[PDB]
Amino acid sequence: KVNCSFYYKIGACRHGERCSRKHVKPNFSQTILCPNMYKNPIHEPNGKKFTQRELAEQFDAFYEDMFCEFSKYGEVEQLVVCDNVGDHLVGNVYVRFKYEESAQNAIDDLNSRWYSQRPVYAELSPVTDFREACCRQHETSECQRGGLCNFMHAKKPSPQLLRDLVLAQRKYLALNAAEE
Amino acid sequence: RERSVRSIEQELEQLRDVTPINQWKRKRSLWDIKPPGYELVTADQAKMSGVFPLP
Ligand SMILES: [Zn+2]
Ligand SMILES: [Zn+2]
Repeated sequence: KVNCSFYYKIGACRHGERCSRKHVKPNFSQTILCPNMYKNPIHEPNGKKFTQRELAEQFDAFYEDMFCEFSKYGEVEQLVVCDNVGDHLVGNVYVRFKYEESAQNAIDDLNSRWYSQRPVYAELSPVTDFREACCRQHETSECQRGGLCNFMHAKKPSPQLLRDLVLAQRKYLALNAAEE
Repeated sequence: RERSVRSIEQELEQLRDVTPINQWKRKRSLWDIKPPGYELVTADQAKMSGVFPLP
């Protein structure tokens, strides 16, 4: 009868449906979750053959592929990719759209699609504030809790790439608004 | 408000050098790539099959 703080704040709970507390999915939201969408190369058979520079380029490519695609459903305000170790968060991709209608259009389309040879899972998410949701250790220092951590470990792309994507979307949005 | 018709104008000329995101060349795009043998299988069928479970 007490709200599950972790489900509502982080959009994910280590207990799943076994949680003693309340998880209710919203029927409308600005935010979606694609659980376990991001597969970090490090944890794959090939993964240790890659240099740090190769890994950074691979992640920028992933982040770009995500942001560009989600933009087609509507204005993207923020995109977060979780690099947590714990099952409830590992590889979670969260997207906050400007409009709730964008989020609904997104999950309906995404749930019929594939990504890198796996079918895509997408749902509306209760998360409203990525600042609250993100692990402040993983930001400031290193978080050393591993799977024990209940907060998002946001993996960030090159700052120049993010600025460029934001600009590209602004242009796209302006060109669309100029159609009337 | 036709005010917005020209807040669009200020936006558009301040971004004249910018490629719109729907024309952005992606380094490595992996959307809609299916494993071999799944030509006749939908995403939902694959999810319901149990072969691609969430952690
Ligand atoms: Zn819970
Ligand atoms: Zn942490």
